[PDB]
Order: sequence, then C-alpha cells, then structure tokens
Amino acid sequence: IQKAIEENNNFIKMAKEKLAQKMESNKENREAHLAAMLERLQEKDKHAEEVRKNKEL
Amino acid sequence: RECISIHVGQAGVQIGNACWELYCLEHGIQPDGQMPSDKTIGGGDDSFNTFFSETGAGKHVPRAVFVDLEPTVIDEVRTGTYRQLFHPEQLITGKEDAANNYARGHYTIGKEIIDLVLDRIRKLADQCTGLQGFLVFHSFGGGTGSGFTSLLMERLSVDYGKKSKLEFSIYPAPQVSTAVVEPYNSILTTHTTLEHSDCAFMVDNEAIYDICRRNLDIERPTYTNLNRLISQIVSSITASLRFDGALNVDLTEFQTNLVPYPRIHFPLATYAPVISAEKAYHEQLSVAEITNACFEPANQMVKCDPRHGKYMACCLLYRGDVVPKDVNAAIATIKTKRSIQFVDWCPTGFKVGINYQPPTVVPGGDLAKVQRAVCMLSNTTAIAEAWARLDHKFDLMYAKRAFVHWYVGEGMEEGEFSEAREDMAALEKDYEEVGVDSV
Amino acid sequence: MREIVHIQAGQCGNQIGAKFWEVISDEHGIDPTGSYHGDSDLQLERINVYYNENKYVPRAILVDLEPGTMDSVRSGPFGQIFRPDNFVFGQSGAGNNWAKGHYTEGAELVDSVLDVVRKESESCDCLQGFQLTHSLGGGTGSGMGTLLISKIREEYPDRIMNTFSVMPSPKVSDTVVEPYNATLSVHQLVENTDETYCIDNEALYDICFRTLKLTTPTYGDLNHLVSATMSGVTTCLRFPGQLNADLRKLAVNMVPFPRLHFFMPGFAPLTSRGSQQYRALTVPELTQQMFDSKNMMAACDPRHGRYLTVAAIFRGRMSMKEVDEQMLNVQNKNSSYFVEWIPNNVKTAVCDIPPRGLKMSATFIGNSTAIQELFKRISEQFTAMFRRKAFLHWYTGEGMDEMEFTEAESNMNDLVSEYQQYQDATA
Ligand SMILES: *[C@@H]1CC(=O)C/C(C)=C\C=C\C(=O)O[C@H]([C@H](O)NC(=O)/C=C\C=C\C)C/C(C)=C/[C@@H]2CSC[C@H](C1)O2
Ligand SMILES: Nc1nc2c(ncn2[C@@H]2O[C@H](COP(=O)(O)OP(=O)(O)OP(=O)(O)O)[C@@H](O)[C@H]2O)c(=O)[nH]1
Ligand SMILES: Nc1nc2c(ncn2[C@@H]2O[C@H](COP(=O)(O)OP(=O)(O)O)[C@@H](O)[C@H]2O)c(=O)[nH]1
Ligand SMILES: [Ca+2]
Ligand SMILES: [Mg+2]
Ligand SMILES: [Mg+2]
Repeated sequence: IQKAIEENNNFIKMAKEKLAQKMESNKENREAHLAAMLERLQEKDKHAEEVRKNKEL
Repeated sequence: RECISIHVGQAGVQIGNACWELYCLEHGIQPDGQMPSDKTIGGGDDSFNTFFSETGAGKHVPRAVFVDLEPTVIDEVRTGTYRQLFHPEQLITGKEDAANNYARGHYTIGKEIIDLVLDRIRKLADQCTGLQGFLVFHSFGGGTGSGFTSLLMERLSVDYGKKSKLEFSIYPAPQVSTAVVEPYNSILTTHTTLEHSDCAFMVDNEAIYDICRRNLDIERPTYTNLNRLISQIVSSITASLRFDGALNVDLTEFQTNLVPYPRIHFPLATYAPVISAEKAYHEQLSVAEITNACFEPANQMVKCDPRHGKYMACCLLYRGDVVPKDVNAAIATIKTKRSIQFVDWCPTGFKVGINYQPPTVVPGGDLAKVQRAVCMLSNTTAIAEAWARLDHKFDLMYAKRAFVHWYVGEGMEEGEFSEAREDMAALEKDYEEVGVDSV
Repeated sequence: MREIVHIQAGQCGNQIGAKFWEVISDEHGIDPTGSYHGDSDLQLERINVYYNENKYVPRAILVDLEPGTMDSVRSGPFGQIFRPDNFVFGQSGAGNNWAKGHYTEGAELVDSVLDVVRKESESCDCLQGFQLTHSLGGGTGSGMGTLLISKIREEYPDRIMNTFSVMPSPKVSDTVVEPYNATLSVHQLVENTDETYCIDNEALYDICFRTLKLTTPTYGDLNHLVSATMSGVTTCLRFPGQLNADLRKLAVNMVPFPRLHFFMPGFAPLTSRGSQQYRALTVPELTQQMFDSKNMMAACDPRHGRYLTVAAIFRGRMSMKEVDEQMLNVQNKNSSYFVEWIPNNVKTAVCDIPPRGLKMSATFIGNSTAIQELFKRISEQFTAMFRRKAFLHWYTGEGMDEMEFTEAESNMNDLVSEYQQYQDATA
C-alpha cells in the first residue's frame, strides 16, 4: 500500500513539474518571438529618422 | 458512482448536445429538467444519478461542463431547447478561439481559462459521493479540441491523481475537415494525452460519414446527422452506467478486458443496426443479424480492417429485447464463419452485457426506432492503421516544416513535434509487438 | 464579437474601399443611412465583424494626403454611412512618390490616423485584426499604406494584418515610376503582412477587355470586378460558417511559410452577356471557371506552377453533394498542380446568400507558386529603370539612399526564388 501511494504521488508530482516547465518554456519562447518582431519594427523607425535627417542636408 | 462529462470545443460541445438530449429521452427527463417518474425529490442513488444530479426543486442536471475558447457554439446551448437543463456556470466560453492551432489551445489562449474550468469541474466533483471518473469529448483536429483537451487532461491528472479519464475523440476526415494542419494537432494531442487517459474511443468522421451515406441514404451528411449516430454509440457504451439490470455489466469490467497494457487503450467500436425507417418497416432485425453486422468492417466507427490484425478482446454490449440464449447461438454461428484470430496470450471468449432498456431515437432523426441494438467493443491491432494514416500526413508536411511557424510563433519548439511523432512511432510498434506470437 | 478594422488609403484604396462598403452593405441589407432593411437573419448574425452599432456604421478609416477622392467618397453612394471623424486627410498630396508617402508627408499624417485606429480598436469586444485597401503603384496607398501597416503592427503585434493590394500595369497607368513604388511596397508587405490579396490591374483590364468585351475599360469597370472579388473573399468572415471563419483561421490554412502569403484571387462566373445565351450557370461551370487562368484577378497562369493551398467559396442555392463532387473531380483531373506534401490542401465553403444579380457564384483564393509571374513582371520593369538610375532623384531627394532600392529588389527576387523552391520540392 505504501508503494501504491508513493507511485500515485510521484505520478502527480512529475505531471505537475513537467507542465510547469512547459508553460514557462512556452511563455519565454512566445515572448522572445514578440520582442524580436518589435525590435525589427523599431529598427525601421530609427531608419526613417535617418532618411528624414538625410533629407535635411 | 458519478461520472463527470467534459465537452471541449465545437465537436465536443455539439456531440454533447446530441448525447444529453438522447439521455434525457432515454430517462424521461423533460427539457426543463423535470422527471415525473423519479419519486425521490432532490437526490438519490438510481443508476441515472451517475450522470444527473438533482435539485430540491426536482431538476435533473447533467454532471457536465461544456467549454469552448469562443462563444458561438455554446451560445446556441445557452439559448436553445435544453437551455434550462444546465446551470449557467456549467457552460464556459472565452472570446477568441485557438484558430486550428494546438499551441493556442494548450498555451496562448488555453492558459487564460484553464483555472476557471478546473474550478467549475471541482464544484461538480464536490457534489459527488463516490466520483468514478471523467468522460472527455473532443476533436483531434481543432485547436481547442487538441490543445485545450491536452492541457485539461494533464491538469486533471494533477488534481484528481489516477481517477479514471476516458475519451471520446473525433478523428478527422477530409469530407468535413476545416484545417490543413489537423494531422499536426492530432499527433500533438495524442502524444500529450496518452499517459493521462485510461481508455479512448476514437470516432473516425469518415466512417460515420460513410455509414450515414450508405445505410441512412443521406446524400451529404451534416454534423447533425453525424452526431445523432455518434450519440447512439456513446449511449450504448454508457448505458451500463446509467441503467441497471441483472445482465448489465459495468463499463469498467469491459475495461479490464479491453486494456492489456496502459498504452494499448483504444477500443474499436462497431454499432448495429443503422437503418432508416423506410427499410426497418416490416423488417425485424434479430440478435443474429445485428451481431453479424458487428463483424462487418463497414459498420465500424474507425476505418481499418480487423481481418488483417489480431484481437486481444471482444465485448458485446446489447440493448433491448435480447436474451443470452439468442446471443450465444449468434456468437456460435459467427465463430464458425468469420476472420477472428486472437493473439496467443488472450482468452478467445466474447464478453457480453445486456441492458433491457430499448434504444430510443430523437424526433426528426434518420435512424429507425428498433427493438434491440448492439455495440461491439474490440481491442484489435488493426486500429493502428488509423495512426499510420495520420502519421503519414504528418510526415509529408513536417519534412518541409509546412505550417510549423504558426506553432513556433505561439511558443512551441520543433523538438515537441519530433517528440510527439517519435511517441506515435513507438505506439505503432507497440501494436505490432503485441500481435506477434509468444516464443 | 470578433471585429475587423478596415483602412483605405490613397486614391485607389479609397475608390475600391468605397465600392467594397457599397456592395457588402447591400448584401447585409444596410441602406445608405445605416438602417437595416433586409429580409434574412443571416444578414445580421455576424454584422459586428464589419459594422459598429439604430444604425450600423462601418468600422472604416479613410486616409489620404489630398482631399479630392475622399470628397467624392463622401458625396458618392453610401458616403454618409461613414463616421465623419474617420476621414483623415492632408493637403500636400504624395506626387505618386512612395518616399513621400512612407517617409515625409505620410509620416506627418500617420499619428493622426493612428489616433482613429486606436479609438476604433479600443471599443472592440475582441479585435481580430485589420484590412487595408491600397494601390502599390502610387504614393499614398503604397508608401503611407505600408507605413501604417508597420505602425499598427507595433501596437497590435499579435493581430492579423490583411491587405488588398492593387498591383500596377502599363495597360492601365502610364505613370513611369510605378515599378519603383510597387517594389518598395512589396518589400514591406513581405515582412509585415500576414495575408495579401494580389489584385492585379493587368488581369482586371484583360478580363474587362477580352472576356467582357469592354473596348475601353474605366476604373469603374475594373473596380466592379474588384468589389465582386472582395465580397467573395470576405464571405466566410461575415456570414455564419465553418471554414476560414476568421482572419487567423484563414491564415493558418493558407500560409505554410510566413513570407509566402500572397494570394491569387479569382471569381466565377465571368462570361459576357452574349455568351450567357449559350452557357448555363451551374456548379460544374463555376468550378471549371474558378480554376481557369482567365478568371484569376492576378495575371498568372496556375498551370505554370503548383498550388500550396486553396480556398474555394460557393454562394447561392445549390446542391452540397454536387459541389463536393465537382471539387473532388477538379482536384483529380488537376492532381499534378497541387503539391503532394500538403495533403487535403483545398478547402470548400458554401454560403447560401449569392452576390447581387447572380443566382450563384464562386470565389477562389489560391496560394500558387505561379504568383512568381506577377513579381517577375514587376521585377523586370524595376530593373530596366534602376540599371540606368532613372528617376531616382525623386526618392533620394526625400532622403533615401540607393541601398534601399537594392534591398527591396533583392528581397522581391528572393521571394520569387522561394516560390520556385517549393514549386520544385517533392515528397
Ligand atoms: C455589378 C453592378 C453593375 O453596375 C454592372 C451590372 C448592372 C451588372 C454586371 C454584371 C456582371 O459583371 O456580371 C459578371 C458576369 O458577366 N456574369 C456572368 O458571367 C453571369 C452568368 C454566367 C453564366 C455562364 C459577374 C459579376 C462580376 C457580378 C458582380 C457580383 S458582385 C455585384 C456586382 C455588381 O456584380
Ligand atoms: N463529428 C463531428 N465532428 C465535428 C463537429 N464539429 C467539428 N468537427 C470536426 O472537428 C474538427 C475541427 O475541430 P473543432 O472541434 O471544430 O475545433 P475547436 O475544438 O472548436 O478548436 P478551434 O475552433 O480551433 O478553437 C474537424 O475534424 C471537424 O470535422 C461536430 O459537431 N461533429
Ligand atoms: N483598380 C484600380 N486601380 C486604380 C484606381 N485608382 C488608381 N489606380 C491605380 O493605382 C495606381 C496609382 O496609385 P493611386 O492610388 O492613384 O495613388 P495614391 O493616391 O498616391 O495612393 C496605378 O497603378 C493606378 O492604375 C482605382 O480606382 N482602381
Ligand atoms: Ca431522485
Ligand atoms: Mg472552435
Ligand atoms: Mg492617382
């Protein structure tokens, strides 16, 4: 009976932990995809600044 | 010994609608939840109380949660015929769906609603005096049915431990599919769910579509046609839980015989008779007829050929005017005549249950009302053919990483695709290995 | 419930945008004052996708760097339906110069456009994304339109960005810098939109002239075709249905690799009134015509490439069984032209409401590698100019550098090679 309790508990534990690790990895990945996208868009705004500066000469 | 039904995404919800309507007709429950034949007001321990709780005002309320990531399918339940049967809190919706993307169902959108769905299931569990387990209805192909189901099944293993979880899973077909990525979603959810499910009944949309066209003469079946048939099959399977009788045999006892190894948990369901009113008229379809129809591959709920694999179990679930004498004679005939090879390590006996309550049909349906019906549940190595078909479609697209960016964009990695596909290869190999003869 | 915000920019963009609104308002039973006077509940069920709410007001923003087109929109049919504060216009014009739209004049106006975008967005129950109508061959739609795309994307980075992008042709405009403005715009679209309908003035002209026998097609004639198509390709978004019912589901079904998001739209029927005396309007006719080069709104022959993905929408009363049968037949007889490594890559929807004045119609959305023919045509006109540095001063005088031209050209050539790669890939 102790063995059966232990293995049920260990199953819960491992399922809990695996899920926590996937939801964190997923979150960091999604965030990074978004941050990269926004950084490209910001490079473009900086480039448009330079164009308008280049025009002023 | 309560069972809680969970209906996830469009397919799971619409099949739930059909199932709960049929259950109400089978038990004599009105759309307002009243049941004049139940004389214990506000409670009791009848067989039908496995699926329905009771309020003091006499309402019989499904032990069910419906969840979807967008509202428009559940809104039909909320405003339709059976709207008074459910408490508002049992019908849960978000505003934006998973867009046919497992990653959105399991992560981006799913995570915003999972806590609330678990809360609501807990409130159902808290009213049960001996909860036996869950029945979870979902597509393979949709983003919610795949990804939210997966998330939910992982979360239920944590919160309920090894309490029983069974699935009714809708396997995709091209004639009614809505996404090119359905193979990906199917493989991802099959992988994620596999260690969390005790028993899963796959329903191939193409098998049902074909049965509707061929046996009911429906030219172009709709979900409504499909779901009415599916509900009869579901009903046959759960009838052992919701009715009693001397020859009724509980679903869990069939389960014992159906599941020889944890991963080998996918029974093939075959149902008969599927016939129209016009053909059923003046034709009485005997126990022998309906039983022999279960060994016709055309009546199976998953396209595959059992004649080219091996059986590890065969269960017959009869309903209606059926006595063991007629059953035994029918099985005896079939054994002399059909392609039924067992693996060498199983008994070859058929396991039989009989519920006396005759089958019911819903008004305006396609199915004739009949005196006796049967659902065969077999464990055959042939069901692996369904995995091979999906696996192949997965391989074609994955080799070019077609559509994978949609998943990666939502935070997934390629490694999750190859892990899922590797597990499916192992599963296919498990099905080969169990059919090989003992040395 | 799931709102789309529509932006129309520049002359072309406002002209086709106004016809879109006239045609879908008629389909949904909305009159020029915004009152509902239709006969079917199908018309109202998803009205919120395109209209705010006893009046219905397009979720539409009208943008230009000069007033004239927007003045005629306002006095046109359905012109009082638009919200007055949603007209945002300057006085300068853009001079058919992308750099003026994108970097100078357009930049001076864009923040005031964004103010209105935000106001529309913020009162959405759950915004799906944006649709833009514009030309690529002018200055405002092309330069300012692509600027708005990038600015909106910064503030709504997880929403879908869809365009209806009108590609130039020497058969319709003789403005000599159109290939420059279009190449610079495609450069932006490749990177920053999720889904682009390539509406090619070459094809609209050839349909008008060769099929419909109009000797001298007007913009009006061209726009009538565009409005048919735009109605068709938005049918699944605004009427109840299963397939491609929102922008993101459409993208997931249609876009297997992020850059390959340029669709060939097509419409059926397209038969002259005189040939109509001979040829019945039936499901097999629609199906045959919708897969024919002559019915495509981009001037590309799909038999010169392969289909990655296809969406087919039928409209009107017809047999679902006959639709399924014809759609299977057309796939079987054309099997070579559908890549084998995307199984089941054609999806089919049916909506019971036909376009005005037809018993039935069909609309095609193809993601075909043959779209390379359109980019190649633009690319050949671009290089004939750029090799000689012709007309560059109009762009460098706004502060641009030659390097940006080299980079836009290379990106568009790279798009062409990528379509070729997937065309030649096998299972
Ligand atoms: C078009 C409104 C308008 O001003 C022009 C008029 C009055 C009619 C135009 C009809 C037309 O362009 O029809 C084409 C096509 O020629 N029709 C057929 O091929 C019909 C039958 C063929 C049988 C074999 C179709 C078309 C582009 C119609 C669109 C639909 S969206 C509403 C516009 C309005 O018309
Ligand atoms: N039998 C049956 N299949 C259905 C039904 N509705 C959808 N399907 C199938 O389910 C798959 C699509 O998944 P859906 O359940 O619609 O998707 P969802 O779970 O709502 O997920 P998203 O909409 O992506 O959030 C396809 O294979 C459809 O054929 C239905 O009521 N009955
Ligand atoms: N189909 C179509 N093309 C148009 C229309 N008006 C202009 N164009 C095309 O759009 C391009 C010119 O850009 P335009 O929209 O006029 O300039 P803008 O006002 O600076 O955005 C050319 O390729 C024209 O042929 C119109 O109403 N319909
Ligand atoms: Ca009772
Ligand atoms: Mg859904
Ligand atoms: Mg102009």
